[PDB]
Amino acid sequence: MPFEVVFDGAKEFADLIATASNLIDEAAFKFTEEGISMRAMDPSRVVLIDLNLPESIFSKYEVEEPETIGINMDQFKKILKRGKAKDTLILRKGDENFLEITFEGTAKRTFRLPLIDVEELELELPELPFTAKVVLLGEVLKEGIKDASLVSDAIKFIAKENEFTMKAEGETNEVEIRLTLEDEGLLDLEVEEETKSAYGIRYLSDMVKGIGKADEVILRFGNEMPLQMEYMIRDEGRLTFLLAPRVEE
Amino acid sequence: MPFEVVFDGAKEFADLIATASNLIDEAAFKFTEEGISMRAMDPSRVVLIDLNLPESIFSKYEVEEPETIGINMDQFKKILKRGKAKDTLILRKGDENFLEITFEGTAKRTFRLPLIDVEELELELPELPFTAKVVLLGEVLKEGIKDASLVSDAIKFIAKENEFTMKAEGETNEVEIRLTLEDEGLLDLEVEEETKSAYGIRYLSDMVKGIGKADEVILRFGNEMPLQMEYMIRDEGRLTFLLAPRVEE
Amino acid sequence: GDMEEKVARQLALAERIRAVDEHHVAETIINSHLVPDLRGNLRSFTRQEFRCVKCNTKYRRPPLTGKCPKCGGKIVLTVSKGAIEKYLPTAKMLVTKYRVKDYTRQRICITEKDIKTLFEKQRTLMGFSADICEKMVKERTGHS
Amino acid sequence: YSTYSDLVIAPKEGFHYRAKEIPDEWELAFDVKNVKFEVPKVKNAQSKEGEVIIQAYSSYFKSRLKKMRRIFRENPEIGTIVDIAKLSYVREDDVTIIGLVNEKRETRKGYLFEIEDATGRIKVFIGSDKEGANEAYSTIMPDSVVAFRGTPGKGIFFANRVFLPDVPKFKRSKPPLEEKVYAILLSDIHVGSNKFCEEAFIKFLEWLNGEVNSRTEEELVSRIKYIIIGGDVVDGVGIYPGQYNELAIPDIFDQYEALANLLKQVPDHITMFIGPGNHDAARTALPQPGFYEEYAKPLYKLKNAVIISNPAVIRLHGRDFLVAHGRGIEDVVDFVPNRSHHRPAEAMVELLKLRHIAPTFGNKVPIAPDPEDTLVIESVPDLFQAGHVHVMQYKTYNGVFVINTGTWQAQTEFQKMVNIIPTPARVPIIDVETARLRAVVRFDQFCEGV
DNA sequence: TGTCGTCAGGATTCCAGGCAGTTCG
DNA sequence: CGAACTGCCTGGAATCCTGACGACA
Ligand SMILES: [Fe+3]
Ligand SMILES: [Zn+2]
Repeated sequence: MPFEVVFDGAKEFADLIATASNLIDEAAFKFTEEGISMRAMDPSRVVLIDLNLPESIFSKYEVEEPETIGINMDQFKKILKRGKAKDTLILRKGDENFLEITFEGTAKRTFRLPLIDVEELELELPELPFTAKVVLLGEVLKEGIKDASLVSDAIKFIAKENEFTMKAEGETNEVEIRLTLEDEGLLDLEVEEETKSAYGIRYLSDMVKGIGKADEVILRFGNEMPLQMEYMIRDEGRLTFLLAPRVEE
Repeated sequence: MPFEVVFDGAKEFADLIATASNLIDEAAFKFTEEGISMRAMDPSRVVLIDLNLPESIFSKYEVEEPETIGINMDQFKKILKRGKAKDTLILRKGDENFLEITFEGTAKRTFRLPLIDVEELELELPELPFTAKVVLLGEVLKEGIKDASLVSDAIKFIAKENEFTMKAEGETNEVEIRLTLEDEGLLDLEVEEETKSAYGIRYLSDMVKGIGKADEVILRFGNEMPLQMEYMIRDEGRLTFLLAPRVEE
Repeated sequence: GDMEEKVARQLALAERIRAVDEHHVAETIINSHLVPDLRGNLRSFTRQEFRCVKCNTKYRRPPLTGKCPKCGGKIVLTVSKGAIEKYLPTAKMLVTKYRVKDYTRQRICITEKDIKTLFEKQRTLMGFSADICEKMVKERTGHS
Repeated sequence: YSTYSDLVIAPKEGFHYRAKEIPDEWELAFDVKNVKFEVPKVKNAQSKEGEVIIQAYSSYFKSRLKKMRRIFRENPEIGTIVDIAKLSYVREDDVTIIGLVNEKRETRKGYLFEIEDATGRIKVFIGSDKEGANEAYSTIMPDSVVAFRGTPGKGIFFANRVFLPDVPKFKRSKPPLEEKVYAILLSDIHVGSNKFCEEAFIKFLEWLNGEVNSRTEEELVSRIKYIIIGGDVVDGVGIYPGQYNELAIPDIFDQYEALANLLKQVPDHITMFIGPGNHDAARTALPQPGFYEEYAKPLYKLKNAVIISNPAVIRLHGRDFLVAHGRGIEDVVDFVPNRSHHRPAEAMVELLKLRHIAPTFGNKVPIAPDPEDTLVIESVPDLFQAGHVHVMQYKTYNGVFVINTGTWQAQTEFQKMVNIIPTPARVPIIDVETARLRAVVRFDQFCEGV
């Protein structure tokens, strides 16, 4: 139960947990000898967020025993609003339900909070054949989704051999973006067959606005199977969103 | 009518559109061999706005037949909200009575929209007594409209052969904006008679939302006559408001 | 609003349960509030009396004319669907806590009414949404 | 409590049996004709937040107007049809317009019709001061489509001449048949009720099974192959609290199961065509194909019971029937005088005079916004029907069979409050070999008077 | 006459990209 | 002699308390 994690500057982790809170409120961080893990489902059982951070991310990391703790997303969002980019985040926990967040600098800050428990059921996602993989930049996808957000909500991604297309249909508007290997927004392609699927972009737009511009993304999808967008944190941690498309035309 | 227009300065085009946006939701663009003549009249009939952009401005100009289009402010602003300067602006059209906007450079964005056919009216350009012409700066115009948008509502322009003063009063405060050779914003002028005029502030404040800071805008008026506020861009394009004088209290 | 009243009703039910030592039955005023609510909702949906936003006095006819001829803007309508959407979870939790008859028909009727008035368009391979309503529906189907 | 799972009686073996060819065909079916590929695509293009009811309403109005304009163009009498925008085109010419409305005024010159639609403003010296006087006086004022022919105004399209939306009366004779198939007009059954006539109903069912009494009845039932019926077998929940004491059976799914089991013992050579009613276990608005998956499982278990929709248009051997309930008749009887609840012929002709079930709005019947309109009648129907009127009156209007069904149970508390006597225990069985009748068998004396 | 939902609306603070001042081969 | 690296600061936008509306008992 007791642990201590010290890191000089955690604005990335702050905005990450802010996006997780905007996604869902009930979340439990499992602390194991390897690091931290979290898996948040959806109240409408349509979206799944997963994150893992090993012990090669923060500066100081001392854990006693692997367990599962819970932190309120509202109480955390009421905490990250004071995180300076040049601060030293220190998360301390003992045996009692007291969580300490410490910051060292021009004034020693220390906030104590109660620790409630979360009992969300965890189940391993079954393996599914992707048949479509691609690695792109985050800024291009973010600006495309922000340009196609106001016209409609169903954005259609089509992928063929060395070809990608992001389109936005409708009745009084149409948007189209082409992507090839010699373009300025595609890093690499691993397409297998001709796939095409339309997805909603509310949670998409929120989660891609929460992520910075220089970060990269890896999309895995198929014909009509759910999409998985993954990315890496400091080349050590992993974070993946997963959500199914719509059946309509 | 299938046409193709290719140039640079999408930021400048978006700035011009935003300057000529809040007046009417749909403006009449005559797109002929000699270029683009955009006209619009305020619904309250207070100001007639018109721009003339010759053909030699665009880098690539392919036009089959002159036509007229009713440009919708909503879609035009929702599309031109992402205007950049490092890219190339392209507006194309095929056989279908639609509108196609291409965007190359940092990306490849294609926007197809249905061309709505709404009725329009033709207006003339009457010759007006012009006896007071002054070139003003964006910063000075902004600061004047800002100090005239807090308390004052009735403005009075008095242009003398060597200076220009603005007497502002809404309910109790007496504002006097005096400009002459003492400032670098007013160095060239043409005033042969002391001209006095009375105007408001809300329409000017709504219409100056798309002007620049380092720009030099020409302004011509006389004795209680309509005002002509013009400005040139790219040495060929011209954009002009036609403000009506307020004779009431 | 909703938070205070719902919390007060839930706490009253909880304290009554503590007092009677976890032994109670269903109530009737919940239905006496829901059935007139459903009927009024249906009547408002079939009436659809609109009102112009800036033209506050001229009430626009249910026949849509695009916009108000005296005000080229949107026309405020009487949806009256947000109240029942918030009252449905109350009856759902009540029927999940206590089992009663003569009202599962009303529950399935109002749920299907909402469904086919909107007509849940996205579904994954792993569903299994727990619902006492669907459970009782399948039970009655098997009994039939 | 009762279960109605014991009424199992074999038909009359001594009755003359006959099994002939039974070509069963239909025309209207919302599950394959209305929601095929047009319903899911209405707008499907909105912002992050918005509404869809207004868009669906506009699409429904536009589709209805287009269908009515197509029908009136098919009518080879009206010409020179223009729109309100074409007001800028035509200057001095008497123009014809099949238009929507805004209000009606009874003046001395003609009728003063204020007209709104999706295009503009139409003033009318409408010709209701002509052969269509009673017609345009009985039409609906706030919601109708009327045909005007006359003058051009000074900015408002202002016609001046007569027209009602008539249906084609001159029709060709349908191909005759060699047998007799029957429509037995029975609606608003309301089984499992405290005032339902159980003994009379089971006796009528046993008589229809083959146990006949008269020689004419035996000859009429010896060749019956089709039995067209209205439906409306239950009432549902959501009427009034006193309905709790009105429920003679505690369950409703058990009522459905018992009704299906009682209607299953009928022979197989007699094909029954049944439909839903106003008190449906589905969307209270109109229209609806049928019940849910659970409420229609015994209906699927039954093979010969063709579960048609309500309303629904059926075509059989060149004969056109329609099964509807109708609720705008109350709006009609409240709008135009000279009408009563005991005038179902007049109410149904008022409904039929617009080629639509009920175009009125702001009434006691719901209509959900859907762009697909199906209440438009393509061809002249040969059998009309109503529901929840509980009155019977046979009518032949311009060769069109407009007949009412009535009811089969006792007088309810609502009828006692309104103090109107119903028409129960009515068996109107009609042959439509030539779009006609057969007879009306009555057994009211089999039950007590209410 | 008590209650409950929706909507817009303008005033507010927070975030981000452009203008400006500044230390590096 | 030019290029990143900040402040900062002002435009753009998300949030929200207040002012309208209708619904039931
Ligand atoms: Fe009835
Ligand atoms: Zn009925």
